[PDB]
Amino acid sequence: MQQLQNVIESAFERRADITPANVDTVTREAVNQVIGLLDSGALRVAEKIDGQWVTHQWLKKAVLLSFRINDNKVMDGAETRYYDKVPMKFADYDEARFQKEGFRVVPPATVRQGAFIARNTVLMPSYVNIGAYVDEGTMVDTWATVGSCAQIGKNVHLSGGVGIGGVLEPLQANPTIIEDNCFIGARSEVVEGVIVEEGSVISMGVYLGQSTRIYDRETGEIHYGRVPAGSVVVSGNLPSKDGSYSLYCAVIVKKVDAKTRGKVGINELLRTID
Amino acid sequence: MQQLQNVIESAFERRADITPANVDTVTREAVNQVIGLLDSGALRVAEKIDGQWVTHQWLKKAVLLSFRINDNKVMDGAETRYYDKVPMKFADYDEARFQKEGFRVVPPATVRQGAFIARNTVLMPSYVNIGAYVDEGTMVDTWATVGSCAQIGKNVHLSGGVGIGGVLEPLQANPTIIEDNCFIGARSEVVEGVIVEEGSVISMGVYLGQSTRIYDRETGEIHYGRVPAGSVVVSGNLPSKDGSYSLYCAVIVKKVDAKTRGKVGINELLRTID
Amino acid sequence: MQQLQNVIESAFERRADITPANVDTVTREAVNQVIGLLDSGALRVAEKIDGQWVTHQWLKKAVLLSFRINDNKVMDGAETRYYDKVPMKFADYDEARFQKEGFRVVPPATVRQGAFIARNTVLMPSYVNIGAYVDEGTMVDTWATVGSCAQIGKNVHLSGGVGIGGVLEPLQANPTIIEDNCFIGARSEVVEGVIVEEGSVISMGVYLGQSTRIYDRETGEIHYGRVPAGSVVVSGNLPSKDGSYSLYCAVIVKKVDAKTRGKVGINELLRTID
Ligand SMILES: CC(C)(COP(=O)(O)OP(=O)(O)OC[C@H]1O[C@@H](n2cnc3c(N)ncnc32)[C@H](O)[C@@H]1OP(=O)(O)O)[C@@H](O)C(=O)NCCC(=O)NCCSC(=O)CCC(=O)O
Ligand SMILES: CC(C)(COP(=O)(O)OP(=O)(O)OC[C@H]1O[C@@H](n2cnc3c(N)ncnc32)[C@H](O)[C@@H]1OP(=O)(O)O)[C@@H](O)C(=O)NCCC(=O)NCCSC(=O)CCC(=O)O
Ligand SMILES: CC(C)(COP(=O)(O)OP(=O)(O)OC[C@H]1O[C@@H](n2cnc3c(N)ncnc32)[C@H](O)[C@@H]1OP(=O)(O)O)[C@@H](O)C(=O)NCCC(=O)NCCSC(=O)CCC(=O)O
Ligand SMILES: O=C(O)CCCCCC(=O)O
Ligand SMILES: O=C(O)CCCCCC(=O)O
Ligand SMILES: O=C(O)CCCCCC(=O)O
Repeated sequence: MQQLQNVIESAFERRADITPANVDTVTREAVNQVIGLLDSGALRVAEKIDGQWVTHQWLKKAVLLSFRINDNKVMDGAETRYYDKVPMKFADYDEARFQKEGFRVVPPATVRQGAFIARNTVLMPSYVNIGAYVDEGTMVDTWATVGSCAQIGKNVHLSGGVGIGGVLEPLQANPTIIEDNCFIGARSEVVEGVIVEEGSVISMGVYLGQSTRIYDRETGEIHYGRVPAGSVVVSGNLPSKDGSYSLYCAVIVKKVDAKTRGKVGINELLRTID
Repeated sequence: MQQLQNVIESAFERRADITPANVDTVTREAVNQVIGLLDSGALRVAEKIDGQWVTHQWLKKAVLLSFRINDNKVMDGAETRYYDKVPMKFADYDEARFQKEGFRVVPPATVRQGAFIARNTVLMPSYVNIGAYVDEGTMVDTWATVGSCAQIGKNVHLSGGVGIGGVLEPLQANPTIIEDNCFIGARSEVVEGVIVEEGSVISMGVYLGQSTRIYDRETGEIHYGRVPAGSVVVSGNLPSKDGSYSLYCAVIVKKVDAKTRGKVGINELLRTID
Repeated sequence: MQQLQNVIESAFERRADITPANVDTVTREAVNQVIGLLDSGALRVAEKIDGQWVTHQWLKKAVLLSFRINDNKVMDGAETRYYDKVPMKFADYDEARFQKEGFRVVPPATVRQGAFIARNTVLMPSYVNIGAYVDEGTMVDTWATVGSCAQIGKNVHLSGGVGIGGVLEPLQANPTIIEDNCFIGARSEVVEGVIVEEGSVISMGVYLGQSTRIYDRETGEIHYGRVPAGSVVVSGNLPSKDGSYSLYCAVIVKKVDAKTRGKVGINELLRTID
């Protein structure tokens, strides 16, 4: 949308000099518009096109700028109080709205405005940061975190204590992406624009960043940055040349199967009743 | 209790066809009764009998059915709002009740109805899911999670970020059980009906599921599914046949002792003052 | 401050016999004063002097005693309720105060009274326990935990799901300390009075306690209890004498550099706008 994209990459340029006071209602209204698009899935930080994921860097820019253009305001907690600049997504909703939007929100699950939550999802108590996208049928288990701009596919299981890297701090080039039908094991972490291809299964306590060797015991091939579709990954270590010690790595132990499928399936009864 | 057990395994059968509208007050009232029993420790998903743990599969069924029989309702958060079908355990309590019930609840700790919290326990901010049982003197540290139906013994220390596997999603046969006097290290995960025998000490960052080899460097014996009473467990790796790489495992490095005891003890001063 | 220090080590002595009812307003008022000092950074559990960190054991004592001298009171959550004895730090604040105090508090971030939060910090939803100190420019990412009495330096990045060991349960001699300009990777844990020297980078899923070997592949030197300033640490394993298995350890793979710096930097735009 040029009418927005234009006013946005304009200000980004002066990012360090804009402030909640010296900013022009022009740029203010836009960033506000661009944020509202993201909040509704109408727009999205990243997308797959021609079998390639592509980042809309300028939408990341709008997210960054929301922080320069808005001011902190006190939020009345019950027993305590908050002071921040990003509104609560679900604060205006009524039952009607929740009813039509079709996902479930378990307290005290929390979502920031500018994040997209699809139909038939379940948010156990967790966190969804600004500009992120969570597709249909997905579950975000307890204490899990969907980082700023992260892309979550359909029917994905993010187990408890799972973290999906953002792009705000530390600043990142690309968002983290989990393709459809992936299962992420408890307390695992996926960061730095790593891509998990669809139908993959990451075990518990597995940590993947750009420096993580993803080793295929079968091929002897070592990957970096992505998990080939349909893989089952678990933690391991590779040894030093002198065999003096070993360092962490992610090992692809096999391709997903019936046995694997029996342990990682989604529970439809937990989903929205039509 | 046949009068309940009967009406329950009846509906479970038609699980996918019951809904918050087409359900008969008969089945509704029961599931509601069976849930209230669990909420009070009067009933419990699993129990030890003749030195064996036994699952009451039909009580798991009632838990599953609570999700088909009830409807989501909006929950008024302070700064935000929720939409879910399982009530907050502590929402009706007054000081009187808390006073007699004898445990401590640190905000923003959250418990679902149908979960049993014993006397003299301490809940740092954490999560206790439906149908779970937490015995006396136990502490659940910050961001820890007690999964649906999990069984937690007396005087147990679940450190920060510790996760205890549930049985809802992914669907499990047996609950996860931690026997009395066990200490679980920070950020560790115990899932898939694995049993931790009493007085055991699991270090930090240890992950145990049914596929996890629990290795005894002493005996050379490898366990699966349970931690022998009085063990001290830490993370390790076992090597491949060709020595080309190594995979994660849980190593039993020793039996608990004075040295160990000095690091994992409970702090009575933190407990309820009589 | 002798006038306080005196009345404090007096009662600590009778710790198990004091109670919220049999305690003298003298000792009550003090502990209350000593707690208020800590809440304001005026006092602090530990400090560096002559290039050595030193614990004020008697201030730890006051923290312990706050638990014997105060009584639990019900806290009104919105949808639920709490029962605890330590007040919410930010419950009395108004915008004016937040404005002058200069940090940001993202809901549902929670801080206990008696904890020091510096200027220009950012608390994503997380936990800061009593008696802890968080210095300037620091960020505490989502679901992170700053344990009781822990010391956090300036410009530190505690990533998501990171845990910093406390001293309450299990009872500890010294607090955990993170020096200035340190970066802690996602889901990592630092406990038992271990010290991380300034400008160090700990990767993801790294767990450090007193029994953790911190191995320097370069020197062959093994550390215990501290991370030498400017180190980059990642998980690994060291092998058994018979090569029968391997056990977890923290490996110092290199000294921090430009490459490293590009991945772990702070985002000023996220900080307080002057
Ligand atoms: C990845 C799987 C599913 C294992 O795959 P499968 O069962 O299909 O395979 P398998 O035949 O058992 O394993 C094949 C090879 O992989 C190895 N292997 C598999 N999983 C392993 C693991 N976790 N650790 C070590 N090795 C593992 C086997 O040893 C074997 O060795 P060889 O091939 O050499 O012989 C499991 O380990 C896993 O990650 N489960 C996830 C559990 C989880 O995180 N649940 C969410 C809980 S959280 C929740 O529900 C609520 C509570 C909470 O919030 O915490
Ligand atoms: C398991 C223990 C207690 C260690 O047992 P001990 O101290 O009795 O034994 P030890 O003599 O030191 O160790 C015996 C053998 O086990 C090995 N060993 C022991 N612990 C190890 C560990 N974590 N990593 C690697 N190896 C370890 C030793 O190297 C040694 O090797 P050899 O036998 O071959 O010579 C410790 O490692 C541990 O797990 N501590 C838990 C800390 C924790 O999680 N605290 C909660 C923080 S959470 C909190 O309080 C609030 C903050 C928050 O919420 O995060
Ligand atoms: C430590 C670093 C920064 C890596 O250091 P560098 O990039 O400078 O070094 P490098 O050249 O890539 O690595 C040098 C040596 O260290 C090894 N190495 C480095 N990092 C490693 C890792 N994580 N695992 C295994 N090995 C690793 C290399 O293999 C290499 O081997 P050789 O030397 O032998 O060749 C990275 O691994 C890391 O920890 N990143 C942190 C990401 C993170 O936690 N972000 C926060 C996400 S949380 C968030 O933002 C919101 C979402 C949420 O809340 O979860
Ligand atoms: O400052 C904020 O409000 C957001 C910080 C997010 C830190 C992790 C991320 O990059 O998502
Ligand atoms: O749908 C819910 O409300 C509960 C899901 C729980 C997921 C983990 C478990 O099996 O405990
Ligand atoms: O009882 C409490 O309120 C605090 C317990 C803290 C447990 C972990 C720590 O030592 O910080």
